[PDB]
Amino acid sequence: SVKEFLAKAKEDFLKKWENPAQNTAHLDQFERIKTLGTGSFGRVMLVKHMETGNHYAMKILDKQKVVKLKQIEHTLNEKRILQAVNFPFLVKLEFSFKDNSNLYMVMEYVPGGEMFSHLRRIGRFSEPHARFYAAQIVLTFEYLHSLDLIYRDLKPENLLIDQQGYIQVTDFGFAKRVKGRTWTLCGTPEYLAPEIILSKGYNKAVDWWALGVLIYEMAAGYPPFFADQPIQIYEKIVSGKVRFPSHFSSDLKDLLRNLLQVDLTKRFGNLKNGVNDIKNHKWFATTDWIAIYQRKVEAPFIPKFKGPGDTSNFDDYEEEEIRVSINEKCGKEFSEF
Amino acid sequence: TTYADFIASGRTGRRNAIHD
Ligand SMILES: Cc1cc(C(=O)OCc2cccnc2)n[nH]1
Repeated sequence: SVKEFLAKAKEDFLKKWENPAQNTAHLDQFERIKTLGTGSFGRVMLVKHMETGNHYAMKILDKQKVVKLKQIEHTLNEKRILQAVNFPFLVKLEFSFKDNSNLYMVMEYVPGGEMFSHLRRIGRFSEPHARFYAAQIVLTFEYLHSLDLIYRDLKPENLLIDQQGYIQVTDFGFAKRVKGRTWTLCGTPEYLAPEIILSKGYNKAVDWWALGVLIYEMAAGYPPFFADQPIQIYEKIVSGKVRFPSHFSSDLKDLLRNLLQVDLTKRFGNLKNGVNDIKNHKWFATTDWIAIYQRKVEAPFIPKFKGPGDTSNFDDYEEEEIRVSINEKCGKEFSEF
Repeated sequence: TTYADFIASGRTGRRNAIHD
């Protein structure tokens, strides 16, 4: 049963949430290989754990940069949530630690690269290809939302493809455990629900609107609302007038009209039947939900993998030396990390 | 076409998150 599987998942989560793991490794236990991605307050590097020979993706955050960007609380949420969750489609946090300068989150290495890279190169995915990925996100949000977690950063850039061709959700920087409504303006312009733009209090229905944006982007090759400037993207979103490519099936357009619904009393995922309104939709009629969860469905695309520690599915980034100050920075702010 | 308009836009690269 789904209700029973989720009940037990919540028990497992709560024990780790109330007693978080802390200081599980040290920088010196890892050989730094290559940068896999960069952001405003750090980078992600492919690393090799010497004691086991295992490869991992180490997220390095500069504490001083986190403080300047007012992302202290968001970073504590990310680590506390990640160490407590357990789901087939979530990138696993293996270790975490900090030093005088940085915070470190050592994740499982997902070699297939970002969905973003594959989507842009290929152009667009077929409806069955998009459906296979969308089903994984449906189950992930069903899991997260049951734990009172809002994800708030769904986009192809944050979705990694594993060796089996299945999705791994990364970037929990905006994830938050919240029972009521929340107000923080956060996310990515193209993916923001109108409630967020309009400075209203919002809830988990924003993740379902973001799913609508993702499915549209995967199947069309471009998002439903784009422009050169974020202000212009916000104007398009609040009108909520969406045009669909002529190649979109009738079932797809109907699912998207229900997900990209400006009216919260009408948005799929937000109704009395919750996620079931999505799982039971016509566009998902061929989806075997249990088989997706169990990873027994054959993936439409398998990434090329030349060997362990191969990075060819990731773009190249300029390397910067990791400097660890002789003085502790922002100790008080990150005490719980 | 919408595809040509997208490809010609400044938003085909990795999109940064917004906050505050
Ligand atoms: C965009 C992003 C990625 C991450 C991350 O931690 O991803 C881990 C990762 C990256 C590349 C390959 N495997 C895992 N956080 N934000």
